[PDB]
Amino acid sequence: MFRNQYDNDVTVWSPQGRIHQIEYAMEAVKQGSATVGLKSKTHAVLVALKRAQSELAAHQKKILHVDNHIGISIAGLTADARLLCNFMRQECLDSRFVFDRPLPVSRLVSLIGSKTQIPTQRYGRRPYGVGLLIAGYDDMGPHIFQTCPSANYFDCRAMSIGARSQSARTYLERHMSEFMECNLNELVKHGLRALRETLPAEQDLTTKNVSIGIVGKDLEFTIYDDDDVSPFLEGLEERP
Amino acid sequence: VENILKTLVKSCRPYFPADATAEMLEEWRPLMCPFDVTMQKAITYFEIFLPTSLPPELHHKGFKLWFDELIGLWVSVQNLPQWEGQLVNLFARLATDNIGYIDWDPYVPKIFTRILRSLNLPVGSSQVLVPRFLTNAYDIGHAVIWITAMMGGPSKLVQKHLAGLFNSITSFYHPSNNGRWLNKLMKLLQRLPNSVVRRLHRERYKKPSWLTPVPDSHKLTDQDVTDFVQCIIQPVLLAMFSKTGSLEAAQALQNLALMRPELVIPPVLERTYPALETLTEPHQLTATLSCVIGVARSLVSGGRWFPEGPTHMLPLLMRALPGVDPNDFSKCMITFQFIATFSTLVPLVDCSSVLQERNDLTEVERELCSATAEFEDFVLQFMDRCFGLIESSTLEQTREETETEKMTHLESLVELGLSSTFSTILTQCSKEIFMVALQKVFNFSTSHIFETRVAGRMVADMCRAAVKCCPEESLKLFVPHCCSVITQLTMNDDVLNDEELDKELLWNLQLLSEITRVDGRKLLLYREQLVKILQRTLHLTCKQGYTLSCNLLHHLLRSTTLIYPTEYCSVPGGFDKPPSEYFPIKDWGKPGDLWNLGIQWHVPSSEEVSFAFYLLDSFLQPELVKLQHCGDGKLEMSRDDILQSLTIVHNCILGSGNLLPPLKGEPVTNLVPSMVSLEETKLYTGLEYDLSRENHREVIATVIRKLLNHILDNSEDDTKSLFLIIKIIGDLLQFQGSHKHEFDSRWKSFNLVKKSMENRLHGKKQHIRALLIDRVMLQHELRTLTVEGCEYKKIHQDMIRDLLRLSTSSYSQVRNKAQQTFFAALGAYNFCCRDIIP
Amino acid sequence: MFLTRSEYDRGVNTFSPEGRLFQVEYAIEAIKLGSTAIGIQTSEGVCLAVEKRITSPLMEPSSIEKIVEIDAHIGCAMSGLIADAKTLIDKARVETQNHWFTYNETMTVESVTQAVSNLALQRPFGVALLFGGVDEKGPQLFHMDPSGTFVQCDARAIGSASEGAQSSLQEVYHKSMTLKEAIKSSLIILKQVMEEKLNATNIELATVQPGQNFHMFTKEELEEVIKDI
Amino acid sequence: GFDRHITIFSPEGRLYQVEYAFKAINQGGLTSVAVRGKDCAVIVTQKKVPDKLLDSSTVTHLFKITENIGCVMTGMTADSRSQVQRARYEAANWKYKYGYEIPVDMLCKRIADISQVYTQNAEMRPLGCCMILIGIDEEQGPQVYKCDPAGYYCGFKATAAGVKQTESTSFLEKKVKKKFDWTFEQTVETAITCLSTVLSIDFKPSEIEVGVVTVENPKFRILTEAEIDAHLVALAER
Amino acid sequence: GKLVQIEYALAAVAGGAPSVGIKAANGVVLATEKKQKSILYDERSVHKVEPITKHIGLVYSGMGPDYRVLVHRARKLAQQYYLVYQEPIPTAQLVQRVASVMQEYTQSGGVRPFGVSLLICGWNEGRPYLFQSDPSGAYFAWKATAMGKNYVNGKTFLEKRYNEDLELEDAIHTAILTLKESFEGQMTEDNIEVGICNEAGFRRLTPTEVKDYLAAI
Amino acid sequence: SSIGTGYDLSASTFSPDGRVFQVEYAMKAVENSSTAIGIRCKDGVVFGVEKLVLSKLYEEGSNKRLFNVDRHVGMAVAGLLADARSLADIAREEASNFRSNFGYNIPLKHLADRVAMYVHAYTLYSAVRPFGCSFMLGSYSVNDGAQLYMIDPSGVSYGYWGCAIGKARQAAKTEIEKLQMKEMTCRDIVKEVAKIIYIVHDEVKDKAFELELSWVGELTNGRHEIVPKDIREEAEKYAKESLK
Repeated sequence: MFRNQYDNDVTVWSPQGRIHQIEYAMEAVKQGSATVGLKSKTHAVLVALKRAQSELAAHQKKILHVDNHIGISIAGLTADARLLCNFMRQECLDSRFVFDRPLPVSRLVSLIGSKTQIPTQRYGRRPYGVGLLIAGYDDMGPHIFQTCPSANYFDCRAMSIGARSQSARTYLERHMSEFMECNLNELVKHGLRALRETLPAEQDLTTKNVSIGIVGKDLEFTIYDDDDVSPFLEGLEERP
Repeated sequence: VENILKTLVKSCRPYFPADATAEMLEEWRPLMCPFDVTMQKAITYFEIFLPTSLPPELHHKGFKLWFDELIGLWVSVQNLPQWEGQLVNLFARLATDNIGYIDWDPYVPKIFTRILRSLNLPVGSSQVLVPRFLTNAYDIGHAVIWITAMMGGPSKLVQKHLAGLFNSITSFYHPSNNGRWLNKLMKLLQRLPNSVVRRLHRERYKKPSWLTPVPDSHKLTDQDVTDFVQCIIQPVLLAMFSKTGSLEAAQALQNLALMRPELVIPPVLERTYPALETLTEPHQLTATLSCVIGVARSLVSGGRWFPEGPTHMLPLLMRALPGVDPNDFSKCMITFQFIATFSTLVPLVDCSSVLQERNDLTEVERELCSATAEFEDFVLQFMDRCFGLIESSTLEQTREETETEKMTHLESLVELGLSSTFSTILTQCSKEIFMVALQKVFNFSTSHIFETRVAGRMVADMCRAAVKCCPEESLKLFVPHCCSVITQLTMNDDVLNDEELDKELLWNLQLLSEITRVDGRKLLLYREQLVKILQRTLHLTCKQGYTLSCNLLHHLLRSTTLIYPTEYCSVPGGFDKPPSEYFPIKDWGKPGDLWNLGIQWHVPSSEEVSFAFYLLDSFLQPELVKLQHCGDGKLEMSRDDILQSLTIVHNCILGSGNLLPPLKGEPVTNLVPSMVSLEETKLYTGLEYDLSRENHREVIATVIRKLLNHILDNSEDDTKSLFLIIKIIGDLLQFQGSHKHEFDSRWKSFNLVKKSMENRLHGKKQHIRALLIDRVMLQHELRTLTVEGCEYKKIHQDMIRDLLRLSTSSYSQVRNKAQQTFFAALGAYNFCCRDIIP
Repeated sequence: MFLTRSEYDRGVNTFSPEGRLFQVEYAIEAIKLGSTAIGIQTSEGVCLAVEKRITSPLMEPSSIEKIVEIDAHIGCAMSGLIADAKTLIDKARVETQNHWFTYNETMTVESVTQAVSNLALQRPFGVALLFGGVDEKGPQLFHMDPSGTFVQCDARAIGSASEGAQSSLQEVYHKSMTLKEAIKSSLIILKQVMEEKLNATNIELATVQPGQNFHMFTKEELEEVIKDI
Repeated sequence: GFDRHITIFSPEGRLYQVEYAFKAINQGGLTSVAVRGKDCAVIVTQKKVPDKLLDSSTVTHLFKITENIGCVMTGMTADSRSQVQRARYEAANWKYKYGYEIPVDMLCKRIADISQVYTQNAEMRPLGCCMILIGIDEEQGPQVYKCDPAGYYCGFKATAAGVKQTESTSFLEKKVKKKFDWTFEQTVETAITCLSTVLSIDFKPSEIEVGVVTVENPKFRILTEAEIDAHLVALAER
Repeated sequence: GKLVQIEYALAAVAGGAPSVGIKAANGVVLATEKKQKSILYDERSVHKVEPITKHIGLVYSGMGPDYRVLVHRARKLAQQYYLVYQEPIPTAQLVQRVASVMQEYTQSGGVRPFGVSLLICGWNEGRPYLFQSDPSGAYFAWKATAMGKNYVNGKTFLEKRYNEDLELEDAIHTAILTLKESFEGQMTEDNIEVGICNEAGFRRLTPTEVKDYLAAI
Repeated sequence: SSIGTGYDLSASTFSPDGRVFQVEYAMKAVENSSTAIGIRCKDGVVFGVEKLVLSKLYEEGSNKRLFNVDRHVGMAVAGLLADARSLADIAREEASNFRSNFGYNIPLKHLADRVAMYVHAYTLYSAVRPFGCSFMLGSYSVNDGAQLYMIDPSGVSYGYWGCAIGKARQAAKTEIEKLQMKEMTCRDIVKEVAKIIYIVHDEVKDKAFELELSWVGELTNGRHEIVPKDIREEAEKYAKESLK
């Protein structure tokens, strides 16, 4: 009844100078569960809330390892995230083999941006439906990066992606000044609090539903799940 | 034979004897065995013969006798048999004929279930298909008559059931849920409003007759019409955006708007304004605009229930102006139809001054007068958009070897649409608005030179339309400039010898030829200039440039020798009135009156006919004398000279066909013999031929026969000359100033305009003045075209034998053209075929 | 019941305005309409139970097998045509041996399910698979969706009545369940969906235990288990 | 039917997309005139710099395909640059493969052959540009050749391209029918008068760009504004 | 549709300039109309009638850029046969090869069929050969043929004029007469291009030679 | 109004009017983007862009619209950033190829032509959409003076003394026209470029922007570089005072 002739393909440009399919793909990240990433002077932490098909089911893994110094959290289509994760792991291993140097995180995010851009400009290709929050430590320092289905990438002091992400972003912006000087324990607590804002009032963060990944000057990327998240979870105050 | 016989019995069924129904039942009641095939024969006879048109007093003699038995069989037969379709058709006829004399309510739930089953909509996961469900095929047309017939009366069961049917199938009407079911569903949407509007016309606006009137108790109340529109409006609005195309929705809206404009016009308008603005949703614009054409008559003149009414017309027309464009043909054509329909309905005159001078106008009328100020902006902007379409429509030949020299059907349609829309805008324009328009067309055509094949034809048509609206002023600017450019260019005198003329000369010759067609009296003032141009141009060697001059002669002769209606205006004698003498906003919409139509007819004057004879003597007679010499062994002339001379003669026959009397000769002696007289019918058709002057048609016939004998004997390879001879023999045999093909196209156009501008509820009493003038012209054209009973004659026999000689010629192309003319001639003369067969 | 179609449904590789891919979703649902397969994972062992649905007495029951052995320690239960899953079952079997040649070791069930998922990604794939095996971690059960998502499930049901079976499975399942109790529960749930008396032709039962390799119960062994119910 | 959308045959037998490509050449709004004299060939095109900010040197429609061959491009500018690059490559390849400079007629055929491929294949749109190549042929004297989006090419005594091509061709036809072989000054005068008459501009030296090749100096030369002014002032005093 | 595209391609050939081929005992004559649209066009710059080999020549009615692609392929096919067999290619063999290329364009998708019909004249084994190839890829052997505008009228005129035993000189005159029937204006040596095939081999008659034949007619 | 014919759908199609709509639509995408201004001075070329900051959470320097495509040449972009970044990658590759094959830095005017042809290639095929970005390439050398070239989505590249791409392209152009770039040195130009950016920016339509300034000149020794922060701060102070 209100059909649009210009939304059929990523190649078609609308008369308003917008590509509709890229915008539709950008909405795919919002379908995925909320993920919060924040950084301090010495550490970068990604905190994500997993969801499960059934009580018996284990829970999907939002956070993945890319390299010793780089870790990513996925929101949006999981299959696209697996393709991107495999590409990122190969680039990092190549950098260690050729230069014996951890690949700078900024160069990796640029390569992901190039790979994502080609589906947007070519026929019969869907733009990737996954948004990635990337946590890394390099010579420059701890870095948090956001990638979009549009192929744009952003350096962020802190970012939240997924459903109800805006509530987390309002908390992250409110307390961002405190984040730079925070110790690892406090920085993780701030991320859990932002993720808590996304959660509905009845639901609360649990060891089963929360995944935390932290990279730092002396810490290789480590994913803490289930019992491992319990020390970080115990410190957090009760929901306001 | 079957269809003619079925209509014949149906025609005599109202006049059958009173006791006929009882005897008909006795004859076909034995054949009614359900298992036997004779049941179908019995039902078929019952549908064709049983009389439902009997007076209420004699109802016992007819319908009462069989209604219970046949209706009982229909409810009882759960399997769908072939006869059920015939049975439902009979019930629908009975219901419409006896509106208030049948209960209907006991059987109403079953009928609605069987009609819903007929649509064969898919429901449920299994969706199994049962054979013979498709075969029953309850017809939508008969079902719609049955539903409309049972509507009305104290009981509201039928209206409640109709709402239930529409509520149940609404999802199917949605554009996304398209499928096989859409064809029947769309037919239901278009037919049901048409039936209700017809029923209301019979009850309220139809003259009383022997046929029984609807009982006042069962007459549809205003609430009943309000309920019907509310039930069907939501499905119709979804159907407007249907992928099928929205023709069915537009027709349904047109009927609904007559019944209740306030309920139906605003929802369509709410969609139309966004559709014009949207850039990402193209389909909406065509669908919404077509629906606005359907409700156009209601919105412009309807203020009682739709007070806003005409206020919306001016904004919509301006918003549609971007629609004319080279890129989209369909948008351009729908926009042209939209601009033409509104323009014909609305007098395009500014009355903004009236608000200050006179008070007491209604608040809506005051807004209308303020809006009239922008009418001049709209016409000039339409011309600006049209100039762009013409500029981007240049043929631009890309092949070095050949030139296209032709118009594609799509470009012909855009030229026809642009010409028609521009003509309507100018005819309704006030003289002050027209004069600014005249300068704009004159400057555009004069300033630039255009290719004659496509763009030039379109520019000339816009210029020709401007000349028709006000001939004295338009000819005064156009005729001198075109003549001056042609005379200056042709002064060299080597131009006549040159092959390939100056493009400017070719354009001015096309412009002069097209502007020429108009009232003959107007052409007379410039008669001397036109003859001088014709004398130099007619003998130009170039094929293009002598054709254009020959077209000028044909148009000049046709304009002065034919009877045609000049005004074609919405309001009689209007738009030139002194300001404040006539108020235009009152005449918005407003149907013309047949008695007060005041059609202005051009009847050939004595001066015009004398000029036509002078032109025929000046040009046709010199070519005829050369052609006669060529037929004899004298004045040998080139094939190109013969073709040029034949072109001159053919154009003269076409231009003056009405003036030249029909060929006459002694009748063929051997023919079938009849005791009763066999006389050709005679119709006056105006004019009255001049007996004293020698018949040019007779002199053309003698020379053409002589030339044919010479060409076949000597230059048998001159195919181009032979084609012209075939055309001339056809014109000599059957031309009286009207072309059969032209009449057919005009008749179809009259039917096409009539459907959009016809108010079924109020009947023919309200019809637009322009269409009524066209119908009177069509009747005059019918008289000239209809010739019956003509005697075969010796002259016709010789021409038909000559057509047969061409029909057996060496070249297949000559044979094909001759054979079509030969077949046409055989029908015209009585007993002609029997003589030709040996 | 009534058709409910939207313009963005059935668009192949086109994102809907919401960002969902509707044609992929419809395809995944059609794939999950196959025969019911139930897997329960217990500390003692992992048990897989499936319904054979043989059409005729003449047909040999063994020829239709819905439970296959990827390797000695891994078995797979499939819902839907065996032909659709043949390529994926083959990939898992080839990978398990390819891993053994390269690293001289057994491949964990999670790694095996990931390899089958990678083939599915490289396209709905048309099958839902339950991989049950005992690895270094212990007895473990994984569910592979037609989409290709793989999760570890303590108890999972795939097939026409999977949603009903999963609710029944949730109530019956407990972490301390013994393998013998698990076999009885899965067969009891399978009987309820089937609404047919359980017989050797009707159901196929396989178990992988820590000491033992993949074992498919023989007709006599199944008959003893069904009689106890 | 997609007959209008892609380069496939219409029911009439015509390819509309090539006709649309011809419309594109006029879309630029600039006109080029080329005249062949007894000893020389000259090209004149109108140059319009819309903004004062634009550098005048950068905006040009006259290009050097080879030392002895120069061209004028009418139509979409980016499409024009694409054809100019292809022609330059073809000319270099011909000298490398055959050891002699490509004839102007042969170069026009090569570009026209590339143009035919676009008309036959649906995936690639035809290029909306016209190439007029001027050069001195050692054997046949001064040569002017024009290539079309249709893939047609022909040699012309005089030719025009652009919005005023139909009007320009009419002025040129009259001069060609009468008169005689023209000297270099007359040939430059004929081109400038033709462009001036059709566009009614009374061009200042900055408005027009002139390219010339002569039997005496075969190399393509673009006249300086002062040289164009000398021709313009001589035309004014006549 | 591929078949509809072939019918549409045939229409373009019919709209093309008239071309006439006549086969006589000692030679084949191929004649075409080449009317330059303006005095501006240089008549000698482009030739409608082109040699494929010493003994083979071709003419066309239809789109000229499409014709050029075929002439390059035809010239290549003739050379490939010469290299392998060291003998001039038989005309029938060349027409079969040229036809296959046209069939490939109709069969393939994303490519329109050629819009040109080819008339091929050759002399091999002391016998004249004349053939016509269609956009469809069909080839026929013709004693006389006319293609392009007024082809049907031209072919009927050819039927009356053609005699089984005719000299090439007489054949050239009738071919010019066939073009004259459908020539809109005066025919001049520049306006018409004529090519003759004989034992000597295909040659394009020089404008001076054409002038002499035109004067005799 | 709206066209449903489908001529506008592909860049492999010509409309009956004679225009490729997809290239026209892509240009509109550049127009709906923050203005980028480039001015060429006798000493060299300075580029200034207004980079809208969508969120405080983003770090400064995110989504840079100024890129270094070579040691001597820098690029200012408008329109879709992802397409512009892809065009920057092609430009860096072409410059690298020129240095390896010919042994010297690519002349701007040849880099512009090579990149412009790549953008044009996208405009002629059904499979690939036209690029949605417009960019200005600027460079300086002793042998060749300051050069500024702008390439549009169509692929037409021209040299401009002053150029603007974006929503306020006309407004920026009028401000640039009232200046004497030819007789003005680069240091004076930087202050003016900041002034032009502040005037073009609409606070109500766009809440916040970060001015990004880069220059290549005799002072930079023919190296494209960001204008130093201290100089950028001085220019911003002059621009803010001028707006008052």
